[PDB]
Amino acid sequence: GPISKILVANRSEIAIRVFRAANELGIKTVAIWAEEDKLALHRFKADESYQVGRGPHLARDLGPIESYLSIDEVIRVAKLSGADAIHPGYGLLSESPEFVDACNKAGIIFIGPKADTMR
Amino acid sequence: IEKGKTLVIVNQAVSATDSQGMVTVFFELNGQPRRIKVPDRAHGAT
Ligand SMILES: [Cl-]
Repeated sequence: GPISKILVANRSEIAIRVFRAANELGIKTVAIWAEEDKLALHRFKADESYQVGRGPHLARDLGPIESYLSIDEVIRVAKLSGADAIHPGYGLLSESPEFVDACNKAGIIFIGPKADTMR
Repeated sequence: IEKGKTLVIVNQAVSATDSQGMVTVFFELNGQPRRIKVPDRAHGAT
């Protein structure tokens, strides 16, 4: 099944960069945003977008950056949105093998190299 | 507005009603100011 919806597990310029590529290729896009980024540009730049880091499913509010660093939150969003692939951009969870493994686990294409490659 | 299209809306202020009997509500929508004008039916205005 060719890649049909990408979630971009990032913010700012690089989220926006990836949204452009996917969109030019005919691929739908999902953004995530923490509460502190509820007014950020990048979140209005995707086909649809969802909040990470607060709500019923969490013991406490996640911090502004911590919300983007949560593996469970990204995965939870890829499922809720029905994304088939995730772009980590740069920084954040882009060099996490625990993150790569989580994506494998849920059958979501990690747009990056294999977990063994990151170790 | 839809799954995955979240508006943030702040009621900044509400004006005294004017003559012609209009009230303007000053909102912020996703950070941006927006004024909306509504009749003040409560209080007799068309
Ligand atoms: Cl934080």
